[PDB]
Amino acid sequence: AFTVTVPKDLYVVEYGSNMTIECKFPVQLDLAALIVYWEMEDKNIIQFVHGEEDLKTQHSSYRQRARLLKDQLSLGNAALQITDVKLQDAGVYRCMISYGGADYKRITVKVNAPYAAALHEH
Amino acid sequence: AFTVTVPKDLYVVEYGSNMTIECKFPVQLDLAALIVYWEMEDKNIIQFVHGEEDLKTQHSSYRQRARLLKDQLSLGNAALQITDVKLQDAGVYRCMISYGGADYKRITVKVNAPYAAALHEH
Repeated sequence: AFTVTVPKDLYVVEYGSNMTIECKFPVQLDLAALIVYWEMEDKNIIQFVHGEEDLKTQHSSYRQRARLLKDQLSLGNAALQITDVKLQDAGVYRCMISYGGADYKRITVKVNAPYAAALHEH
Repeated sequence: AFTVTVPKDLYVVEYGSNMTIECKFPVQLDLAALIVYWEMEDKNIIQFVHGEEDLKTQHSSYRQRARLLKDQLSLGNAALQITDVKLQDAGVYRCMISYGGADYKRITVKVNAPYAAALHEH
């Protein structure tokens, strides 16, 4: 059965940093058979369908900050890079991968920030 | 955990008939959070992403014959209707559903046909 794995399911990062969170899936890669869908608490981050990124329902809090590392896909690695991490990025992410089957995993992200930074986003 | 279920995982149909095969997923439905991806033995049938059907990598053997019944989605039912069933439609279908998680199921389809009909497609 198709299984998605997460070697690391807890990330603790500082606000303003860049972070790359990863889900592994078994793989030469056939982009025509692949869907990668990253989401966090009902906010869509990445929809990648047959080699094309669809931003149509990406949540505005992630606009211009979220990237799927496409070169990693050929390694069986769905790697989501978030730049300039916000307080609002803390939470549980789900990677939903379809590739001859479908599975998902949950990744917890914590963001540390001083009071003034958390107040910026309050 | 998000689970996709198949009440019926074996369909036996006659060539030239219409058949509707179904996968259930737990659900008001948020089309913005949903992906339905139907495939059969490396042939893409349906990709339905945030309420829009993407035919870009649909396999040519299913062109004009495959429909996702959208009204069933609000019931937690991914229903794939194949019209004018061909011999080539026999095989194992996978429904890969992403909706706050992701899961899949396998459905076996057998197609009965007389010799002349199988010869048409040989």
